Amino acid sequence: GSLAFLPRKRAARHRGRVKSFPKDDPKKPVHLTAAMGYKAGMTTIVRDLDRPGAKAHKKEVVEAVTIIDCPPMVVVGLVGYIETPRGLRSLTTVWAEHLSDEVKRRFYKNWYKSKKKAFTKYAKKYAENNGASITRELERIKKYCTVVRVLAHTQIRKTPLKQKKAHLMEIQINGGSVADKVEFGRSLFEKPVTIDTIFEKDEMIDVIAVTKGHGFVGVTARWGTKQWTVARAGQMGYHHRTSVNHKIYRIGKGDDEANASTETDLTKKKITPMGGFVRYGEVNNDYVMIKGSVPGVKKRIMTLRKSLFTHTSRKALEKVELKWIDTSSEFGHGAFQTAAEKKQFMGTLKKDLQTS
Amino acid sequence: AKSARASRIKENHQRFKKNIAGPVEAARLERLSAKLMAIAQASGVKSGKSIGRKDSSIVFPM
RNA sequence: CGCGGGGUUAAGGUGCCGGAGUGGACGCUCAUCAGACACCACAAAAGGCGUUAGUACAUCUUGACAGCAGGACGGUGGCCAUGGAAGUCGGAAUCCGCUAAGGACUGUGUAACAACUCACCUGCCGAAUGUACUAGCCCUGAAAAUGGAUGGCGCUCAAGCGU
RNA sequence: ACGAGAUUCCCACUGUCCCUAUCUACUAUCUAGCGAAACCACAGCCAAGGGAACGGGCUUGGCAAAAUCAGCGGGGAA
RNA sequence: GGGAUAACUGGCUUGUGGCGGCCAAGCGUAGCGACGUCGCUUCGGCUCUUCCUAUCAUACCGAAGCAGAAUUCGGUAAGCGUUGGAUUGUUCACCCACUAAUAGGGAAAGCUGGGGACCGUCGUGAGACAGGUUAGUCCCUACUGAUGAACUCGUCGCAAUGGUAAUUCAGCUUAGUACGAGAGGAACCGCUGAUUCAGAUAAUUGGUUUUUGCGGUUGUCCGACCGGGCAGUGCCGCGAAGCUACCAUCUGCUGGAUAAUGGCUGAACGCCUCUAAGUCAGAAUCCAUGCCAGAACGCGACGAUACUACCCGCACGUUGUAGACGUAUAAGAAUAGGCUCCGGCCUCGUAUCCUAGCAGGCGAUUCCUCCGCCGGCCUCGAAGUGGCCGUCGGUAAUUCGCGUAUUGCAAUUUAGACACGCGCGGGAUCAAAUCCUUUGCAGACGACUUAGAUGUGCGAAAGGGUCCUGUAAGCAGUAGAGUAGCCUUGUUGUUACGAUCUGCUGAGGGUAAGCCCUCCUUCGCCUAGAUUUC
Repeated sequence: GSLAFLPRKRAARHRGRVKSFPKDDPKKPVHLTAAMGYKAGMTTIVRDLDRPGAKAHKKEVVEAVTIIDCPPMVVVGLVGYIETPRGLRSLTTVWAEHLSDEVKRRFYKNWYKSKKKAFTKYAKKYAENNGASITRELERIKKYCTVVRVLAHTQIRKTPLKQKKAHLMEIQINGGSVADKVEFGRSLFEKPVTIDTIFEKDEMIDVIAVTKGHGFVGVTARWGTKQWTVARAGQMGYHHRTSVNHKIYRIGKGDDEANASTETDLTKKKITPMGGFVRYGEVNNDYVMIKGSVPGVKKRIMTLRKSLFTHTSRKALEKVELKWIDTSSEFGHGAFQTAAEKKQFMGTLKKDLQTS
Repeated sequence: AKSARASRIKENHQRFKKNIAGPVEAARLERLSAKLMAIAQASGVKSGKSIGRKDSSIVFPM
């Protein structure tokens, strides 16, 4: 096996941390870096390839893509860091007024029995002429910090998940003066940020998630067998992984009602498979169609971040043209893309006449 | 073959990052920042402009 | 060599572990894992355009060593041999003239010449040089395989070496 | 000709293998009750040094943080 | 038969033979004598992890009639790899290929095939003996994973340290170009794949089936039908879901400094020199980033903190302190130079500041000097403070008056700072976690992701969808092979049974247990009870 992933222990957290944001210079415009989504499943697409020099040039190729449900994130805070001889240090963070119930659920282990008063005194700071305190923290970030990050949380009431406790993370603000990005973060308070604004089509991203667990496994399946360097039994899976160079093929809007339609096939259909995504449900929000496979089980929190370096391949900066998107059922050997297509093929049934 | 950390490959990648990948990613960043710009734009002591004090050690306790 | 108190020493030490000197004098040495007492082996009449002291011989205002500007000529393409061979693919002799000096030629070069260069000589410059050995210290003088050892940190006009 | 005799060759089959994957039952696991034995100077981290190619206790370094659960087989003359 | 002896090697080993003569600096005062030259010639296989370099390949360099291509010799380099068969005829055991290549060793090790020694007797030109005796010694730690008390619980982070990852080949273009008499025949830039390795993933394809889901069928049984039991899952077909497969799919990233070597300026050494001072480039090398873990005695930011006592003021402690007693003092930079007030100054911090008073009294005389607390305005973020102004309080720079005794001739001159605790009197707040039930993104057990307080809630049914199987039970049609009665001949006589076929019927059955949805689709449950906490 590989000694670069040697401490094969369970991840300390279920969310997964970025661990590196792309290097910042003030010349680029102000932008965000990362976002969160929920893994929905996989589907098959047909792509009109435009790869000069390849055997499949000017031909149709069938590829596997993964769907990540991406409801808009709400910006509810701002954090500032300073450079020290001991690394980066958090100087102060400025929260927004009027936090939602979901983001407060993250702060509690027993939300149902609690007297929900998180940030109750902090809200009075805004509205009781202690706005000097809020501005003093904002000015402190401007004149002392070198990196400013945004606290954004998901909206899982839109996600078909039984979990009600949202997910917080810090997203770095890159490309600008420290003063410019602080005004950027304050203006984003209490506001939803959509995925098509953070990323876009035919760009290559990195995804961070915790892998599927397998429990106690022996040497045959853990280390791949035909001291610290000797294969042993232990935990396999549930490991933090950072996969890079995954191309976004499509960003769906959710309100389009024709998300899975292309310029080639004129079928008004959404991305959700016939009968729903197996073990997940229906994607009713913005979604990111990522090529290939991505670490994590279905309905697992998914961390999307930008590439740390400018790309060196023609796989990037190449246009992606879609011909057809599969929507047939994943619960079996499906053969119908729409409910209408099934009824047209089989005619009318005994129950159809009895009801009518 | 030439390794991934070869000096020559780094030089070729550096030219590619500057002459092909650079302009494309710069145009992409302009469009993305414009969309986020649209969403976002949609006494010193008594005002906080004079940044004052809020609310193990490094020196020996004298 | 009984149980205790005080004083002084031996071997060994006084940069910190560690009690006592970052003590004094004059020198030597820079090592791409120096050396800090093993001095036996590797190891020799050994390799060093490292550095210091010394011995012997030799050249020098009659101008020494280095350099720069010039000469480097004639018999004569000496004899044999070679398709060709003139100082310079080879064999053997290797003399004389003009000389300040210049090999029947030390290398480059031509098919053969030509041409360049060296030896050697002169002018300019100006005071000290050359060769070979000896003795110190320094580099190399052969090393495998878990990560480790002047006891450790570390030490360079030393905290190394000699008195 | 005969032989649960041996060998070679030919056809056929096979998770023997390329190269593994899946499934079932009893264990392994946790609980209630019951409940031993082997063995035991005292202990238990590594490296270099400890003339008798001998170290586990000495030297001098690396170090070094309570209490636990499961897996293993590395160590304990001629 | 007796004597000495347990046995060997440990800065061991490696690439260049011995003998004789000639030459030979020296030592020496004949003898030793190197380099050269001449003369004569038990064994095999199996392995995993790591290390070494004495490098087979891949990277980079120096040289060679090295035109190109292919090479050969050498240097730095261990980063990265180093195969599949035969062993079935003969031998010094070694052929077949594939590949970029099919390098050598150490840790010296276990499995697997090949291939005993003493007396006794009878004899010794020599052996024989079923004659006797006999040795054959489940725990701790290491590693891999999982929890964890103390710091109130939780949320978001930093990154010391430890590990570290990519590899080789091919094809297109350059190009039938450079080069070459011909035959032949490259490379940089650019583009696309594949091998090995590594990390993931289940759309699709294949595999697997206790979904015992549906169907078929054997034997036996429930009296027959229907519906079923048993055959430790009877056998057969399909079979979702889950798990998996270079049998499937996706992804594998960039800066600095160097080695060999090639250079620039330039002494040594009046030429010269890549080196001495200075300095440029340069390998798959080294160090980091990207990547993995997070110090359970490293740190930061934030939220809410019920009591206790959270904050503030002062009152003390028979409270703890690797150790107050003036715990006083900010330029930066050079050392073959620097500072300045621009006059000058610099070995020298043996300097500057502060420094008197019942442990520091009281009252004056006299003074605007110094110290302190509070506010207002600002400034200090590398582990966060100081300045300015104002109020009030204290204040020998000069000089006096009153007081000190008795602690008895010394006995730490109990006196500082931080932290902790006990008390008042002023302000402020009315919290969480765990057990429990639940979830399966998780799982040996703990742990983890969840949900439980009125809700887009939880649970049980039901309806719909999506998948699996393959057309249910029953009824009916002379469609129907065949088996039998009625009367008398039937050229079309009738009546019953009748396997099978057809229609109702892509029907019936199953469907989350780790599939999807719910407009009032129906029914029910709810603000608990127990422990602990600054």
